[PDB]
Amino acid sequence: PQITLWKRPLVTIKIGGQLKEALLDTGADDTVLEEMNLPGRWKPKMIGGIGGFIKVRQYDQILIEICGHKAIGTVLVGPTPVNIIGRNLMTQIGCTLNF
Amino acid sequence: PQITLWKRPLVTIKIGGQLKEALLDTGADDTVLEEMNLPGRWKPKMIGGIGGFIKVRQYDQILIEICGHKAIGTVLVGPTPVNIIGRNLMTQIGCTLNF
Ligand SMILES: CC(C)CN(C[C@@H](O)[C@H](Cc1ccccc1)NC(=O)O[C@H]1CO[C@H]2OCC[C@H]21)S(=O)(=O)c1ccc(N)cc1
Repeated sequence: PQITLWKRPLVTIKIGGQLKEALLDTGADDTVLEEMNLPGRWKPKMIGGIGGFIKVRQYDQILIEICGHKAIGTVLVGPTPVNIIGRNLMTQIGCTLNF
Repeated sequence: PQITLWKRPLVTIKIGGQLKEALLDTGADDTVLEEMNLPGRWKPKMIGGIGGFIKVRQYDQILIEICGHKAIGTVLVGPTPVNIIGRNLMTQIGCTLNF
């Protein structure tokens, strides 16, 4: 599909057996989701943006389905105010910017 | 152009007569540029990102060229970690997400 940017590009995702709404975010290197209880190993990470940094948990090789498109890769989890799909997974579903 | 997302979608912009590099950021409602001198009247504003809130100078109706495409809109100036082009200007240049 084609998503215009009049409004926030929020799409439905499926991860860890849950459906959520998340932002298709070309400005995010890596996906970061709001706090959730994922199983498995993780590593601490710090990610920075406007206002400074937050601490997150980095999970590797996590399956996410994004508007019916499957993807598997790094998913960070932490106190983000919004679920963010980053470039690391957007490349896997075929997402480009066009103008 | 069609821009893939295996690298950061950085583009050359022109604002106030000066060339800069900026990030096309579909997760940003607004355009936020690093500290710079800009002609025009401005108002003090606050904007929030992943790490908290920052003070910015809001310049209205600013001419800005993005990768050869002209826009006229709001530009926020402050201590952002990177020059980001938000949806307020990406809509003006006809930018969409496609997969
Ligand atoms: C500033 C960018 C280079 C990086 N950010 C992605 C960006 O899209 C965030 C994503 C975002 C979106 C909402 C809330 C927090 C973060 N947007 C943002 O800060 O936009 C602000 C300017 O316009 C306003 O609209 C939204 C917030 C304001 S980030 O959220 O900090 C980020 C950084 C690293 C990763 N791996 C993932 C996300």
